[PDB]
Amino acid sequence: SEISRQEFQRRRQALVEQMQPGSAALIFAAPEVTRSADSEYPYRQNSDFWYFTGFNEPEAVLVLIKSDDTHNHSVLFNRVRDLTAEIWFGRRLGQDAAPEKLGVDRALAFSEINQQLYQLLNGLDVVYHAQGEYAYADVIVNSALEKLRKGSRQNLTAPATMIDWRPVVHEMRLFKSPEEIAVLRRAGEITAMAHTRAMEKCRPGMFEYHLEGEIHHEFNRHGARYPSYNTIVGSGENGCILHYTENECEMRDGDLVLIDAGCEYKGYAGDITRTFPVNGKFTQAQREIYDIVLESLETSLRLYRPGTSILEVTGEVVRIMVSGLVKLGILKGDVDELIAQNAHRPFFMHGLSHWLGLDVHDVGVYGQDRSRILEPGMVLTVEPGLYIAPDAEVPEQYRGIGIRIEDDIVITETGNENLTASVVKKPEEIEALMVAARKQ
Amino acid sequence: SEISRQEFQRRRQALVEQMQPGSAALIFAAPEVTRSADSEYPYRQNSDFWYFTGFNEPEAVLVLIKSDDTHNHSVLFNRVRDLTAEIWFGRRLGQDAAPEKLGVDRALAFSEINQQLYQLLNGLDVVYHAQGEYAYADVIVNSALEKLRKGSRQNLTAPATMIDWRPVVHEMRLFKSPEEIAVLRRAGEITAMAHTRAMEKCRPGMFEYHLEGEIHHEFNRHGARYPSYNTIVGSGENGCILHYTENECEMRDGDLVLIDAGCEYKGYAGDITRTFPVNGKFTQAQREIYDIVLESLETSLRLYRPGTSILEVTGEVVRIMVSGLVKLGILKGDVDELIAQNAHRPFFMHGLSHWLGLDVHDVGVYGQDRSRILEPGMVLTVEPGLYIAPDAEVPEQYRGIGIRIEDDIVITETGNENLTASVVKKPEEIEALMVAARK
Amino acid sequence: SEISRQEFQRRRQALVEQMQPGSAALIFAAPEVTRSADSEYPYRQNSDFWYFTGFNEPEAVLVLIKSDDTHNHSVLFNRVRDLTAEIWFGRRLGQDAAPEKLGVDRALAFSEINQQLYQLLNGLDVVYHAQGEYAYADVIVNSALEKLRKGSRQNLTAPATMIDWRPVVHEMRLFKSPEEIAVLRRAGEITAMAHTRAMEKCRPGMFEYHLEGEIHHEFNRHGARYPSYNTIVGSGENGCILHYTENECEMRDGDLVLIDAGCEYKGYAGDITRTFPVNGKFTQAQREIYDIVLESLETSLRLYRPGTSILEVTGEVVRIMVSGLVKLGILKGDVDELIAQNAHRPFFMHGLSHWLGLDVHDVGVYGQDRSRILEPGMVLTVEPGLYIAPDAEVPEQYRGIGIRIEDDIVITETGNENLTASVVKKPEEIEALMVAARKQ
Amino acid sequence: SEISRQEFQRRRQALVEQMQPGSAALIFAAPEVTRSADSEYPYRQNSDFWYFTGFNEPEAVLVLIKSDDTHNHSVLFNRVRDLTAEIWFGRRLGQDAAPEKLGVDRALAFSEINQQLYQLLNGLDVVYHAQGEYAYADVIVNSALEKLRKGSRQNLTAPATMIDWRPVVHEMRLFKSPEEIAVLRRAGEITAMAHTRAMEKCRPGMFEYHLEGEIHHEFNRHGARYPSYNTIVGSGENGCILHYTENECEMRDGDLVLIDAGCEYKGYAGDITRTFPVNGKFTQAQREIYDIVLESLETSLRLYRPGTSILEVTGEVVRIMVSGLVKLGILKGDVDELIAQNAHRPFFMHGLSHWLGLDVHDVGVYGQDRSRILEPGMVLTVEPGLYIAPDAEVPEQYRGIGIRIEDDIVITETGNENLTASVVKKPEEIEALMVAARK
Ligand SMILES: [Cl-]
Ligand SMILES: [Cl-]
Ligand SMILES: [Cl-]
Ligand SMILES: [Cl-]
Ligand SMILES: [Mg+2]
Ligand SMILES: [Mg+2]
Ligand SMILES: [Mg+2]
Ligand SMILES: [Mg+2]
Ligand SMILES: [Mg+2]
Ligand SMILES: [Mg+2]
Ligand SMILES: [Zn+2]
Ligand SMILES: [Zn+2]
Ligand SMILES: [Zn+2]
Ligand SMILES: [Zn+2]
Repeated sequence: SEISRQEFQRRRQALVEQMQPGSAALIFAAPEVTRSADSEYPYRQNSDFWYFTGFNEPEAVLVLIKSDDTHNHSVLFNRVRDLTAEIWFGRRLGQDAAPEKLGVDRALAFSEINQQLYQLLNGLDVVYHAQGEYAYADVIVNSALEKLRKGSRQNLTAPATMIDWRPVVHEMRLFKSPEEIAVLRRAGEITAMAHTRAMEKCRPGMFEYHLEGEIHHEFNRHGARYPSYNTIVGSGENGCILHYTENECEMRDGDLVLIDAGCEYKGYAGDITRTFPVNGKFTQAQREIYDIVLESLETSLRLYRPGTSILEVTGEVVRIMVSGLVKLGILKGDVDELIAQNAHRPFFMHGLSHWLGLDVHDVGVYGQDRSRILEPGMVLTVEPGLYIAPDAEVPEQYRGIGIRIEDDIVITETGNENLTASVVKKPEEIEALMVAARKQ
Repeated sequence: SEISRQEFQRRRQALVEQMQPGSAALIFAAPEVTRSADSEYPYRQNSDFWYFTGFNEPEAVLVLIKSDDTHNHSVLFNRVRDLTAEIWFGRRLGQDAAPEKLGVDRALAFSEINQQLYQLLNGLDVVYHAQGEYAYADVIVNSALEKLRKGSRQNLTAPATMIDWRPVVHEMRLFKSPEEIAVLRRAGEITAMAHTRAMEKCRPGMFEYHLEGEIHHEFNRHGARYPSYNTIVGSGENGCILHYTENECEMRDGDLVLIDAGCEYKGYAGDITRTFPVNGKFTQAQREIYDIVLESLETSLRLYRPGTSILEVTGEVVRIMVSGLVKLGILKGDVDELIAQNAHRPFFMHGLSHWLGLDVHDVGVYGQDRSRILEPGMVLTVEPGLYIAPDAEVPEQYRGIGIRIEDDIVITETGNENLTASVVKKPEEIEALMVAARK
Repeated sequence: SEISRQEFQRRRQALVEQMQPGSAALIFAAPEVTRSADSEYPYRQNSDFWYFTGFNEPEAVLVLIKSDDTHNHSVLFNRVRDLTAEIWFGRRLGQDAAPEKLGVDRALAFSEINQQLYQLLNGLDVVYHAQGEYAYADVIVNSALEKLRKGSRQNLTAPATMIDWRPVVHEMRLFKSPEEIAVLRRAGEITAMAHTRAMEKCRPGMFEYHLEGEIHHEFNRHGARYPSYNTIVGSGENGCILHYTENECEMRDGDLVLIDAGCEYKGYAGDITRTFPVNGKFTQAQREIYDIVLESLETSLRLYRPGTSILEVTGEVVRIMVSGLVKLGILKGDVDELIAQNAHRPFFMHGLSHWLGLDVHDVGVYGQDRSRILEPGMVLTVEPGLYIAPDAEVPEQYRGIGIRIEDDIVITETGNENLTASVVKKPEEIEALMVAARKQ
Repeated sequence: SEISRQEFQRRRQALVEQMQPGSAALIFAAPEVTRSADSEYPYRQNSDFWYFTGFNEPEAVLVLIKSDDTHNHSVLFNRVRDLTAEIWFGRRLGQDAAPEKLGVDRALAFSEINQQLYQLLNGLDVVYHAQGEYAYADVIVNSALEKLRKGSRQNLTAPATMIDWRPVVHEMRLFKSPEEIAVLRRAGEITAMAHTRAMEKCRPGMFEYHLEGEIHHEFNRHGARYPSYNTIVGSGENGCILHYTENECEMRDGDLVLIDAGCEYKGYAGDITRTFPVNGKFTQAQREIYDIVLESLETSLRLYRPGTSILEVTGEVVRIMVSGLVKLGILKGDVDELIAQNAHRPFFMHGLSHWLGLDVHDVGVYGQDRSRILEPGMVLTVEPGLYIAPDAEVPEQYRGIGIRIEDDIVITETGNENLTASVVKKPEEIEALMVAARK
């Protein structure tokens, strides 16, 4: 699945609809990023620029101009076609092909932006600009405005009002269209297949990075060349480190391994966590903690639907965790009092859910304590976990256990749809999957 | 292989030996780098900082202080141990463990650097600093020097002399030690195994990115988690684009595929290019161009040794290329006159060789036109290629062909050693490899 | 005369009246300015900050907050009282005395601005800020906004709209109140007295800077310690250089001297130019050029009134100049054709009039080609001049003559009032003044 | 007096003599400075740039290039002659006239500096640059060095060593030549005449700023158009504020007025303070404090000579002050114990002396606690004072009294010469001066 030309056009028009008449919106591409010396990281387009264009080049700026309630047009600044530069550093769209390819009215050379941008802004009332996003963009915009302010003798005038478009655009991105959901559905499927493979390939004596290798190979073979975030493969005590990415330890017989990994597919993030035994068999202690995390996830998946909130569902998860931990002797006392003093916090220190989209921790207002009421089209994660430190003062058999189970969901009219249910999470299904692979 | 504790110590002392007495050298870690929003790229340490420490954390500064010809010591600024920050964002070395782990005399918290750096620079004559390398570093150094300059009432004085250590350090990096050659040898072996795998897996109907996938999986399984540069898999007309990295096309029966890929193993880069037929059998036209590129490589591998230069070996390659292109009717005229007017340039527009090490395009002075005399311990690539554009005014059978063959070598006392010869390059050996894999 | 506490308060309220509800306006003081090494120039407050406060300290920020159409309040950030700093570098108002002295609701220490400003901006819809005016101010404002944008977990939100207040404030400053006119009337009088003194003191053999000395002494004795711009004393060929400020030549018998000088009185600028013979007697040639400039000035003074424009009056002056220059043989041809080709331009290359106020070249929109229709309360200069270069291809006796005569006026209901008419400009009155002084 | 062409040349050569071979020194003009909106303050050239050129334009850079021990030359970047710009904003020297006028070998347009500076720095070993002095200069120098560092393919190389010339130049400025002493002598005379005039014109009912007016008029009539610092006229309780410059109060019969004012003559600063009674007659209480300050000055003027230091002379002044204050009952106790606890500090909180020259607080190393040994050619102020706050817990008749007496001296082979002795300071001479003027 992919985003259509018509969809990119609908998005631009949805932004223009919200703009004041006599205004321009400026959306800048991400700069290229150095890895070491003259070598650069693989390019990642700015998510907001991507959202409106699907254009994966640096040194580009989309300018949407609204003259009035009926009249508007678009101008793209982008890199010129240069024979030498392209023979070396790959093909460029250029100005001639851009209008048809990207559906813009006019395309100009990025090298002319300082000579041209002020002419587009001249006489407008409002400029929409994400100030502070990129230094290079701020320099360009501020130079244009200073030329206008100082140009009264040349009959130039600057827009006196500057508005940050990020709140408006981020509210747009928070609600996914059917096309976006189709892409996310594919990202969830590719990511699930990778996690299934990792479970099937895992053996004691392999290093954590070997599972990272299997995962990335699986992403790649489905056309998702890059992960959406740095893959976490935390076995044994490494599972208690939330963003463990060193992945440098030999995986030991008797340990769990926690894998948090997600592909980026057409710009959209998958984000799945599975935890499983390195040797294919959960111990009683591992099983006891796993069951609490799994009940929390399964209950959350039943509960999430329009009209509730992350905060509300979190309250139900907290009760499940505290109750579970009291039965194991990890916490001691009255459940309601323990809940009241947030006694689960040492073992579950992060949020249950975040938005998901073009960024793995996606944009959009959560409300105070993530109390915002959920509506259809919102996409989020559900990721309960329990992390018991090696030095925790609890019964000894629980020490050094880190378990998280994370799925990705979309809120629908009546409930939710689980985009990542195709990789198993019940302990018996995990064990059966691993047994079958070890035959083969 | 690996770089030992003792080696890192030897490198630091070799720098200190070149410093003036009453001086300090400041070496800064790379900043973390945003990929998108709050997510960051996998961390890549600054090569110079890595060279002296083997320490893979940001927000760190190595300070080497030379009081006089016999007295010197080291101070590390690095991130403090913080229980919360580490539970979230991974373990940190901290101050207590750093002296023993990294072999430094003293370790201080990076958060204190502005309160402490000026105290270390106070009263010195010279500061060694790579000005302009990182903005955050320049801010820290300039703030320290300003405090000192303005602090005469507090009996503070600034060093009046600032020296860029990069020329000295880059000259050090240009000559590899035996330990570094052992690591580069392993990087070359891992990289060669990945290229062999790609040749064995290649089938028409696969996409270019599938071979990139096979290559990266092979790097990873040997403990090289990241490539040293973005992998190029250019099939058909994409082979004519030197740094083609989109890798987005379906590979077609009848085309060649050019793969330039290299692992990063313990910080050191492999850098290998192989070109081969997608269907396992070179056509006559493909073979005609391939043979010119291969002769260029084989001749270069015979010639490279102490006392010659990249410029000198390039001259021999240019003669091989022009002669070959004249025989095929791609160029027309007298070979010597064609050579004199650089008539090969449309088809071979890059250099034959670059230095290789902690960076794929490694540091070190080349001399004018890469005329520097080679000496033992230098590591470099040898990468002749011919790229005939789809619209080139040449016989049709040669249009749209891009071929490069690249090996990594070390200059020895008498010649060179080839670190990447374990992946095949003779056309009959390539074909035999692919036939065997397809059984 | 001076500006009352009540006037500063009226100005602040006039700005607040124009502000959107749920907004804050930020007005920053001028930074201190280095002259050499550790020594600084005498402090000059930012004109807009001065306009709203009459407060002559650096490191101060006025914040006007409008909650709604009826509720508003003011906060001042200013330097704290520090015993040591004040014993050295003079007295400071401080926080305790500021509310009563400056009529602000609340005063805070400037050293706390980064800890406090974001708290004032939190939850507002609009911030009014003159972006690009001062680097130090931009840093403060941008830091506050980034704290708010990034502080959603602490229930902080940034105003998404930023508006430049300069257009609004500069339109306010363009129209002078009766109190301001009274101050400008005094500035004009002090400046006129200085020009009269210079004429009376002038002798051949003095240096140009000696007249600058007399002028500055006269400003000072009336309580105007500083000039409003760098004094110009251009004798002989120096009179042809519009902003000649070297004032380094010995004044010669037979030359004219052009003096452009103005005091700054309570922040307001005088701006007068007189040209006169060093030896007290105009030659025929000097008189011939002087008469053209004087007719231009006198005609302009008759013409300026509500409903005309600088552009319109300039057209009448151009006709006077071209006609005059044709009769002298300086220009040759038909007057209307010469006017049509702007043939006066080599001899009169600057504008006839500029706004005057807290800045000598005062703020306010002029309109295209200074075509804006004049209204009561506007204050402007009238400064025709003719400058004939030493190498000009004209009759030889005119070469090297520079003459300008400049008065300051206020537009009134029926015409204008000349604020600088108390220094003479008719050639016979100039000569009589000088004769009388030489007795002284 | 004036500084000659030959002197500017001698100064440049004295800098070049201290430079390493294969180096360039870069000296930048001061930027223009905004007063309000489009209006600028009167231009004040950078003192170091002035010292080497006597050139009073912005957008200028002096480049001194030393090829070797015998070969050196100079390049000036300055504003081009532009007919329109000059008709408006005054005459410019330009490129054609600069070599002869300023004694430079070559002059280039400032607008070309980014196209030309890197070409001058190319291949040098050392650049002398005052980093951090001006932002515009740092941008120009950093851009040049970046072009060179990145320009190896164009056969460009950057100097790896950057040295701050300010320590060397400021040590030069610390020792005045005979020509400079002649200019400072004239500055002292002009300044003294202004102070005499202020004393003769002073009347009760005048405002403090009226005396500032008389002073500036006197500076101006002798060709010193600008003061070297903001004039202080502190009458009554304003005399206790060290840098009181508001000068806004009516001067009252019964008060003292403290005037600290100095002209700037050919770039050089006068710096004189005199305190005197507004009504022409010192009261007993005023005289009691005045006499302590005057004894301090007179003793300092006897003591200052080669081989002593500001610190050493300060010790004698402190004894005079404490002894005097004890006699008046302002301090109580044993003199030696009071001295040991610095009991004078509440009343005398600044230094006795600072260097004087192109800046009023001139450049040059003072040593710890101003302990540097004085040598011939150093120019400094001598400015004891006593400031008793209005709320000080001392006898009432001394509260709110601020007295300072300041002279400018040059250290000679055997002692010192007083450049400002032509304005009176003995109380009976002050009174006689004022009585005579009031007839
Ligand atoms: Cl471009
Ligand atoms: Cl830290
Ligand atoms: Cl403060
Ligand atoms: Cl120029
Ligand atoms: Mg996750
Ligand atoms: Mg390569
Ligand atoms: Mg073909
Ligand atoms: Mg004027
Ligand atoms: Mg003084
Ligand atoms: Mg008293
Ligand atoms: Zn997640
Ligand atoms: Zn290579
Ligand atoms: Zn004017
Ligand atoms: Zn002084």
